[PDB]
This record gives sequence, C-alpha cells and structure tokens, in this order.
Amino acid sequence: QMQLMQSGAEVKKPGASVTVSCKASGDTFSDYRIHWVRQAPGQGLEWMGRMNPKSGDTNFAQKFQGRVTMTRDMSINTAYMTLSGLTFDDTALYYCASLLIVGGFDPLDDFEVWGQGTMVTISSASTKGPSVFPLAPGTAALGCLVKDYFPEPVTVSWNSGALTSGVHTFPAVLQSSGLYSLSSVVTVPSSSLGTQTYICNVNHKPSNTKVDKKVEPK
Amino acid sequence: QSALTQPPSASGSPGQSVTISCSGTSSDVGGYNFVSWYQHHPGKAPKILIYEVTKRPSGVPDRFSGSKSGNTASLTVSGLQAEDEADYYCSSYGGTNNLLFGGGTKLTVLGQPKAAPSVTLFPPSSEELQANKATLVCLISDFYPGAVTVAWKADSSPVKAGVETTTPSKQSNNKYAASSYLSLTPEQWKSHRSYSCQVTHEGSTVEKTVAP
Amino acid sequence: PSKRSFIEDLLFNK
Repeated sequence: QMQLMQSGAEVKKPGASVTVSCKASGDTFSDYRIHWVRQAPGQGLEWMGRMNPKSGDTNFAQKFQGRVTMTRDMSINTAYMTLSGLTFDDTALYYCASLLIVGGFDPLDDFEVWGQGTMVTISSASTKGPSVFPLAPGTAALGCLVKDYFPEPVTVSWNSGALTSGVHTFPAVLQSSGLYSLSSVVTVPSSSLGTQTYICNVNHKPSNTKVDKKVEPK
Repeated sequence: QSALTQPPSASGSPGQSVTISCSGTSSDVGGYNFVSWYQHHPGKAPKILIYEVTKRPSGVPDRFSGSKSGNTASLTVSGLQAEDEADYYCSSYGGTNNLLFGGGTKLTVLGQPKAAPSVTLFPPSSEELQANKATLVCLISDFYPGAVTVAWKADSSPVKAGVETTTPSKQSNNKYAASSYLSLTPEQWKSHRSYSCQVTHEGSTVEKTVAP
Repeated sequence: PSKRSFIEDLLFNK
C-alpha cells in the first residue's frame, strides 16, 4: 500500500525557514491528500494544514497563515511544507499524513497513512556530531556512549540491524553545557564475547555523522 | 493552544471500562459529525481508533467506541489492557476549514506490579581516557512506578559534582527507564579505589560499582 | 462513486 517517507532532522536559526519533504510510494500520489501535523515538546498534536497534490490547493490553520506554504513536485511524488519566521515554539516533530476525517461512500479506503516524523529544532547554536565510545563488557552487557551532540536526534542500531534482541537505547541527557549524550546497551551471551563481533551503528543526520564502532571485550 | 477540551488524565483497572471526554463548541464538535479519536504512544505516529464520531477503521476492536451528545464527544475503552496506556487525542473539523485537536488524555491502567530497577554501570573507555575525558554511565531500566533517585559515590564518599540524570521515560513494556552520567577527570577516575551508582526505588536500593 | 479524497475537498471548500 502507499507509504510516506520524510526528510531527516534539521536545525534552523530563529527567523529562518525550514522545508520538510514527504515522498509517497506504493500507490497513486494524487489519490491522497497530504496533511501536516506537528507535536512540540510538552504540547499536544497540532494540525498545520492540508494539500491537494493534483491541483496544489491548500488549507492552512489560522495559526500559521502568513508564514507557511505547502507545495509538491508531482514528477517525484513529493510533498513539501515550508515554515518561515521560525521561533522556539516551532521546535517540534513534524508529520505528514493522509488523514481520515470524512469517510468514503464505501469504507474500503477509510484508513490513514503517516510518515515517520521529522524533528526540527530552532536554535542559534552550532550543530555538532557526537563522539562514539565503545562500552566494553551468563550474559554480558556491552554498549556505546554517544557523547556531546547537537541537536537531537541520534539513532543507534547494532550489527547493522541484525542484532535486535536485548537492545535498549536510552533517551538522551541534556548537559549543563547544552549538549546531549545518550547510550545504547545490548545484553548478549557471555560465551559469544570471544566469537561474535559487535558493532554499534550511530547516525546523527544534522552533522553528517555516521559511525559504526566496534565494541571489543577488554 | 488546544481548541478542544480534554481532561489531562484518566485511569481504569484491567478488564474494566473508562470513558474520556472531549468538549468543543457548536461550530465544531457540536456542529458536525467529524470527530476522531487518536491513540498516541510516545515516539510513534498517532493511530486513529474512531472517525465520524462512532466508526472504527479496519483492525480496531469493538471495545473502542465513540459517542457524542451536544458539544461533547466521548471515547469508551472497555476490556482495558496494559497496552492501552497511551495519550488519547480527539479531533474535529471546525472553525473555518480547520482540523482542531484536544490536548490529550493520558490513560493509566491500574494494578501494574511494583518492579525494581535493573542497573548497568560502565566505567570510562580507554578511548575516552585517551581524549583526556572520563564518563561513568549508569543505565537504569524496567522499574515501576516511574520514579528513582540516583546517588553516586567515590569509594564510599558521596559525590554530587559532575552528575547529570535524566527524567524517567516510559518504555514500550509499560515500565520506566532513566540514565545517570558522572563526569570526571582521568586523574579523579584513576585516583580512587572505585566508584558506585546507587539507585533507590520505593525505599529499596540497587548498587553497582566499577574500578580502574 | 468518487474516491474519499474528493469528499474531503468539498468539506474544506473555499
């Protein structure tokens, strides 16, 4: 069925503009309508507006009218939202979605499709990639420390996603310096420490930081 | 800035029912039959449970039901299960060509057992010490209810400088996680016999210790 | 009958 894939996380200065993209695949793009819904930290869901991909017609929430546009490139099945005049209140997770408000004459197509969300942070601060440190170990816990990055978010996988059992990636701490750090730990059989390679894959899109760190026993 | 009014929280016991409300005006909830209800787990896209006041999309069990009278819509969740803990948002067409949302009601399912924290403590890595830095990493998971306090010790002496601890966060299994970091110089790390992270929860404590 | 997108267009008409 049709899926929506959004662009990666961004950081922008106060007053600037940000564009989030939303690429449709799996069905006719023009059959759907693209809504944008955000959630700022500590706030609830907030609808921003909607776009008809065929015509480009839009409706925007009164709250954003004057500093938002919603556009599309039909040739690449992609929708865009550009939000301008950014303030701290615009730091949020932004979703595109085909919403279900009024149903069809029959209900077979009465379903929603949501993108994965794009994190946008409004800050005057510089982006910086993390330093990734291996945390060496019946079962043994091994990990990696993702130190000093801005802004959120960072993703972590293990063995390129082949290792999922026993993985726990923790929410980041916000240090006094203003930078973030997080850790991810995986619990594995101790007997495998001398025979299995373990690698944490860390990605910080804003800083073009992608590191695969081998975690060896000491 | 939520246009519709929802109480911030609700609770119920397993197998029982809970009803949560969403109030609007005659120009939205009371003017149209385009009320939806969304289930939102942290970190995941909202999942619509009800649309057009009463209708369920495919795969939503009949224990979720919606209704409306006047300017008030209601969602009733029967046969409550732990997986139903989430923040529930109502929405309505309204205003002028707008979709309005309520502020969300966070649902707690009562009766969940006490759970002591699991604690993992890592010392500074060789690589970090070479960079002239040192961080102790105390990772705390699987506790319930969602509150802990963390104490750090150098040998047996309390240390508070350089500590930074997260707020508790809900895990997918209904329990909570947190982490605590102790920043030290390499000299401080090498100078002491050991360092400890002590996690207290409901009056009981779990302690881990690491050494150079 | 038309697809549901067109019904939503009417709901949001200008």
